[PDB]
Amino acid sequence: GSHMSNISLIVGLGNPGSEYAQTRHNAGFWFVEQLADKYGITLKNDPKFHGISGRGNIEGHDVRLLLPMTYMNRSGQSVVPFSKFYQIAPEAILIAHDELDMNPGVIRLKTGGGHGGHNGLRDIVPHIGPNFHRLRIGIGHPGSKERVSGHVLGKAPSNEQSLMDGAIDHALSKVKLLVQGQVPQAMNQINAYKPA
Ligand SMILES: [Cl-]
Ligand SMILES: [Cl-]
Ligand SMILES: [Cl-]
Repeated sequence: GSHMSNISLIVGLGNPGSEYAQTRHNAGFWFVEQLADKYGITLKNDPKFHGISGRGNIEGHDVRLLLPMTYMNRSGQSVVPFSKFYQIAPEAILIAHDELDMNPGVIRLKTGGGHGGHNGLRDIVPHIGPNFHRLRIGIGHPGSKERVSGHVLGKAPSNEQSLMDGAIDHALSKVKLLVQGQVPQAMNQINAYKPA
């Protein structure tokens, strides 16, 4: 199983299909795919867990990566059985996701708390509880409740995409702290990021 708050499962939330790959609601996929490339973790088809998953070494630690292929609002139908089968406690899970309540170029590491209206997190918290870690990738304010769908399923303009990409790059540099269980120092170093 997992060991204490050494992160050993990193989930990226998003929707499958080329038509969703560049949308804001796939920010978690972007992070996890970049992380996988950084450390040479193969992301391969995982039909038993309704996902694409990988396993490999990050900085001396055995870590699994998971992209649910369920569609966003059914993400728990991948995350929950995956984490149960491998006996990964929530305290050893990091879930990367788009955050409507933060600006593009803002990124934060959070432990615990609610879904904040996120329809992927809403499918996960009921089953494993709230005590997993989150990489909240700011995607900006949607401007109204009605324009939320159009915002998260939007492809960001290049300025906003640059701001998100720089924040995600910063977070990739701090995963070494997370897999080593240095969650407080990672929180300090991630949350301090500024784009300019
Ligand atoms: Cl969705
Ligand atoms: Cl936060
Ligand atoms: Cl969160």
